[PDB]
Amino acid sequence: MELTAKPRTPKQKLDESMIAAVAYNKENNVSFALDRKAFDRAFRQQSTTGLFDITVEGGETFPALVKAVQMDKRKRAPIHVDFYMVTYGEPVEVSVPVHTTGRSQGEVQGGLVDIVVHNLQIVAPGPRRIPQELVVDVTKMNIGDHITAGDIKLPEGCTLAADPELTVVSVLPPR
Amino acid sequence: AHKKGVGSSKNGRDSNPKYLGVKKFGGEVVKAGNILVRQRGTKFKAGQGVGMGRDHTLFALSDGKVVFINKGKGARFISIEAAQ
Amino acid sequence: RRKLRTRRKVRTTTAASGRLRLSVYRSSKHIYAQIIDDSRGQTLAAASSAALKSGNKTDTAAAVGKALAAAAAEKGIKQVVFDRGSYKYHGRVKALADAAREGG
Amino acid sequence: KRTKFRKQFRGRMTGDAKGGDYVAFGDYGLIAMEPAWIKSNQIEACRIVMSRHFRRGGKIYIRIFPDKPVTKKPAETRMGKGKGAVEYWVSVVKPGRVMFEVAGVTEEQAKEAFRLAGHKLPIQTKMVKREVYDEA
Amino acid sequence: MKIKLVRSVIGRPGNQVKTVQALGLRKIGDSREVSDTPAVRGMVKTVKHLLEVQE
RNA sequence: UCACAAGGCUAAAACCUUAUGAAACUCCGAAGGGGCACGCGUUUAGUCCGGGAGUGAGGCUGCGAGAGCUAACUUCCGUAGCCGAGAGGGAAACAACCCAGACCAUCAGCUAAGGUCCCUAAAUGAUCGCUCAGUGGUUAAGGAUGUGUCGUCGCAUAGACAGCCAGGAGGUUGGCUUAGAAGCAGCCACCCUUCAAAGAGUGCGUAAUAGCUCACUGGUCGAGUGACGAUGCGCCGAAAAUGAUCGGGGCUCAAGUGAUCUACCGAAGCUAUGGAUUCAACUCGCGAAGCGAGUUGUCUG
RNA sequence: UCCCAAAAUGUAACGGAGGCGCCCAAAGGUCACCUCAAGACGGUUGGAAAUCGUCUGUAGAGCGCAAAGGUAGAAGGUGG
RNA sequence: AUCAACGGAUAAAAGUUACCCCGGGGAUAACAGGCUGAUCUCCCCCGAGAGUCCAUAUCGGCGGGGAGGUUUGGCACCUC
RNA sequence: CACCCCCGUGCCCAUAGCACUGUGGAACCACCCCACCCCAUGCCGAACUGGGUCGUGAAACACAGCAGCGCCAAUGAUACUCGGACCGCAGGGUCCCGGAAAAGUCGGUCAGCGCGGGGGUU
Ligand SMILES: [Mg+2]
Ligand SMILES: [Mg+2]
Ligand SMILES: [Mg+2]
Ligand SMILES: [Mg+2]
Ligand SMILES: [Mg+2]
Ligand SMILES: [Mg+2]
Ligand SMILES: [Mg+2]
Repeated sequence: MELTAKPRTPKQKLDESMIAAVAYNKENNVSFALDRKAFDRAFRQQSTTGLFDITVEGGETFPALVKAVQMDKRKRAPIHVDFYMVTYGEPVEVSVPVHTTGRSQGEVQGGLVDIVVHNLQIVAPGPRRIPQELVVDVTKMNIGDHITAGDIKLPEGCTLAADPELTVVSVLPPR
Repeated sequence: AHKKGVGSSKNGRDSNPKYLGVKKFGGEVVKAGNILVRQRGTKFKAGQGVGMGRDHTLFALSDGKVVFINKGKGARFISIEAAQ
Repeated sequence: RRKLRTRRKVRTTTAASGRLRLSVYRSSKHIYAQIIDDSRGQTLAAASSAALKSGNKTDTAAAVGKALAAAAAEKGIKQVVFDRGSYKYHGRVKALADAAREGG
Repeated sequence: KRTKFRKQFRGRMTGDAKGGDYVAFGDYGLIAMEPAWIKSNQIEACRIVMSRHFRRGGKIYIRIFPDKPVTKKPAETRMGKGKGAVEYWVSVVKPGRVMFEVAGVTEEQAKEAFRLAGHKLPIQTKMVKREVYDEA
Repeated sequence: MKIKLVRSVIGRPGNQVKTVQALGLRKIGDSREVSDTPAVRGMVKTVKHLLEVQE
């Protein structure tokens, strides 16, 4: 990930393949002018759960995570990105994609697998030691079967930011 | 005389002349008596040297200069800080 | 409740009066009977009972009122207004006033 | 469809979509590209169309709702008062807003189910998917 | 600060007509040397689109 | 407060996660606007007293709303500008739009909006592109291997897409469902064997069968080729009554159209010269104000 | 009174809604004192709210009537 | 003092005219035209389902986009 | 402002507030104690009010810790918008030029400045 300038006059990048962005922690709050194509190609791979080394004009390599993206309505194309400057030992609460594995002895019976929360907020994992996904077994489930927070495996020293009895994956009936 | 209502339901001509608002603003040389605000309740409560009339109207007690005090919003005061 | 002090205090219309405020902390058997000037956040006179009372505690009632009336008169404090806490203006507190009213 | 109770009558004005994500609830969605007034019966057409196509499941999310009264021409008039509440109920839909989103059905099982629904709508639309993380 | 009236005052809002009057410009082509004060620079910004500004 | 979307939960109200709508909702909240003081400035009006009025049918456009069909050359407000009372240029024609406010004279000059093939003033101008429909110079949903430019997903000289030779599955006329339902009216699945390969299989055929093909498999060939989307200009959709047309002729061998650049035309605007008027300050003729003359400035629908 | 009304005032319509033509010798003056609606748990009539009790409790109450503003340091509620 | 038609014409007051008369109004209706096109008339889109089987031979629920200006209207612009 | 601390009162109404854990007692403050009368509870000394110690700092208060909740809250980009100039039959939309939110995020806080009196530095 590479970028150029940073002023408040954005006519030089407007028409061009660029997205105006920012990175902050509690020291340096540097403004950007990164490539739209590159950010799109890469952000789709890494999302919020992943981070990437961003080298500015010349050479100042920095590890950063994606905080929030404010895309244009009408045309779904992104317009502004917010990066969070990663420390070394401790990160923030990260929303993790809740995916599914295997068929359900309820899905084939009459119903279907419904992931209520598509992303899950998790307390103090450790940066560069963040789960890129979240595999959840569904096979044990029938009709009326819910899976809460206190039913999900957390990869080494991770804690749940969400409520203990918050419904994550529920298998629903037909019609 | 028929069984139908003496007053026909669904109207709208109804409304009233109506006035109100602030009369003297922050940094104005007032004489004594000069009304500073017309209000319903106590949008602005009376401050130093400012009297409050029956209809919550705020008038000057002594000649001077109008100063507005906006205490965080909800508690507002108009006072007089004389030039003498 | 606590509404009583703020009720009595707010009804003592501060700088519109010009006059000085006379606090009283008749909650204990140790007063403060302070003379406070409205404008400047300053106390002018004041007469307590904590350091020497001569044995009296609710009897010192007039003594501390008489002491203050004398303590004020030195500075020339003539015009004043009293302010009770939740104090009903009857015994220990009514004395402090009746002793100041007569003591100058 | 229609709302339970309210005020009776309204007004009218327009500008770009306020509260309409892309993901949430479902996997694929349908997005308005033009500003309109989506009739109650207009949605009830789309529901029914998509409903039939999926047969069993009902994994269709109707994000829009007709929270708006519209009035009408008793026969001719003008000499007389304000007009009849009971013409239709509408949902003001500005570009970007998600009207419908589908769950569990395949990519094509949705491309087509939405294509049919589009034909019952007074405005241009487009089908959508994932990567929309503002709040979850 | 050289200023000249290049566009007509007809069909232009009241305030703009009143400003062009204050700036002492009565005809099109009318030119004058101007003060670098905030109010005189402020008048020239109000009716910018009617004037040709040198410096 | 009222309305409301998916779920949790409990005996539904509440409550929790996700999610919204609001003229008469508001924890927030601009740009603007209004009052006052000052004039750092630049201007030129205002106020008060008294004489005389006329006018109290407004109209369009933009913007902000209600009514109305988010109709009207509609109605009723707000706000700006024009017509009313406004000539001149442009918009074919054309109160209102665009430009610009006409004191008079000239067979002088520069420009605005608009223009520069001929009618008709002035480049049949320069450069890089687009469209081939007379689009330009009649609207939409919807539709389409129309050309131009950028992106996303794949498959490939270890030889793909298309095309011809050739194979077409055994189980099995899958179970259900039926008067029958056999790859092909509808409910559940999409498991297996042989291999170079064949999916309880796509569309047609019969009443159910068969037929005749595809998804997949080699040879022969040889080099790119198939699908979602973005966008520029174009196509279809596209039927009304006296005779046709963009004002016309005519125009692609641009006189259409996107971008940049200059040169000219173009008004009663600006300018040149001459003259007149209005108000003013400045000179003066007179016994004084004032009226005459006389500069300079300014004015004159 | 509210909305229309374009965050000063003002502003139309056979535009959207609703109320008034009173009442109170205390519902006024003043001086004192008091603090609400609702929920949860627990309790004899009762058992949905209720008379009581304890926790939570800027007001979710009240203000003679419509609404808006306002208001608990009271304009609410008691008495001399 | 429902002088409430609420700036309140007298203390005191209803109808009818196709027997009608005058002064005016295109400031204002009926006819026609004009603008609009809700309604009216036609056409197109999608394809549920009917057609023993097969959406499209015919037919086309729910819903959507236009055209016309022959209906009823809206509006009140020249013509009283 | 010698340094601490406590009681009164204030400017300041959440960056000052709550919960949860703790330190405090014989200086101050609270409960506590009894109360027949001043005076008082539409019933009751709960409250006001009167007479005082011990006992205990329990509860309340005071101080101190902590970011779980509240509360404050950027920068960037945006919505919107004065003025300028345009598109579309219309709903609606755009470009230039300044002004510029709300929400959210980084992050910030378990306050800060007074006057008076009291008690300690064995
Ligand atoms: Mg359209
Ligand atoms: Mg007619
Ligand atoms: Mg906030
Ligand atoms: Mg500007
Ligand atoms: Mg503008
Ligand atoms: Mg236009
Ligand atoms: Mg801007």
